[PDB]
Amino acid sequence: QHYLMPLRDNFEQEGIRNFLSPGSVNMAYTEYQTFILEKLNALVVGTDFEQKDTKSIVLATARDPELAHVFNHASMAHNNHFFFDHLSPVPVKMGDKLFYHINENFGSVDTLRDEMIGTAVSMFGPGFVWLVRTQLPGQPVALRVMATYLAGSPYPGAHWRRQEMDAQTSIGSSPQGLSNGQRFFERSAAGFKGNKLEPTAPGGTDLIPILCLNTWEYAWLREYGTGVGGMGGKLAYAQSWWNMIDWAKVEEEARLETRI
RNA sequence: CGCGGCUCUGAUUAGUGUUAAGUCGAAAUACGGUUCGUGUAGUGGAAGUUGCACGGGACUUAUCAAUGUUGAACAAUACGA
Ligand SMILES: [Mg+2]
Ligand SMILES: [Mg+2]
Ligand SMILES: [Mg+2]
Ligand SMILES: [Mg+2]
Ligand SMILES: [Mg+2]
Ligand SMILES: [Mg+2]
Ligand SMILES: [Mg+2]
Ligand SMILES: [Mg+2]
Repeated sequence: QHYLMPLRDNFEQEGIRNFLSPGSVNMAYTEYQTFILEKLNALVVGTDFEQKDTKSIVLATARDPELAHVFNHASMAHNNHFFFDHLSPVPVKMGDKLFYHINENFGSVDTLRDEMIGTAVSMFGPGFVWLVRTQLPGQPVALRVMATYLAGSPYPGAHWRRQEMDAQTSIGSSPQGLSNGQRFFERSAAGFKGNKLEPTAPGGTDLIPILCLNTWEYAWLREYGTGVGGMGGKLAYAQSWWNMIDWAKVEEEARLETRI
């Protein structure tokens, strides 16, 4: 069965300094990751996914419509742990290599800050904001910001559930609305018939998530309160998060090829 | 003296044993060229042969017109003689 694993630096015991109280991280990871794994176990208790890993269940249950409920619990457990696994007990100084690509791609580290934080609030819904690394066979490494919805995964092997654009406020009769609507059916029709829209490289090496931001309410509603009056809330939660990012590890997983 | 038993003999007559170098057929052993044998009743130079029922110690010697299957798609980081 799938069991809960400890956190990075005993966050469950002490928690982050000025980002999450030990009681909040307890309700956010222990009392929730355990709840998700209990449901995940019941769904794979007697199937081939019984001994498979979370990410393996994600890629294997991405397109199958009869396993969408299994994808949620598997993808949620993977995304949730991916969030806490990149937090540092003490602020870290951004490396030189990473500090270069961020400025070359987004213009400035402060610009990337507002883009991710701005996307978290602009999304108005529980999800995850990713910092993806895209590198086509001919093009160089390029960093962008991808925002997934409730349990969507950023990996290319699970593009079937790359839930990054709501349909209730993005598909309409307006000029931009019709464009989104066309792309909607173009994906559903292409995916259904098996055709691929964007050619990808083998092994899903195109997109490599490096950083994540969990915007679900169970992670900040208790600590930063609702947010009425401009104090705390989902806004301050995203701001304080930006200070505890493990830029040392973020740069590592990025694997920015040295060319300077 | 009679009857019975026993022994020997008897014109004439039957059977069987032995005997490589004769004669006439070819009945059996192979589907032995009419399946062979048992019983019973006939028949023919001889072995044979005929009827009727019976036995296998003769047919288990037996070896597909059911003609033999798209038994749940494809693609993925799954899969890799
Ligand atoms: Mg005499
Ligand atoms: Mg005869
Ligand atoms: Mg004869
Ligand atoms: Mg005969
Ligand atoms: Mg006879
Ligand atoms: Mg006659
Ligand atoms: Mg015979
Ligand atoms: Mg015989």
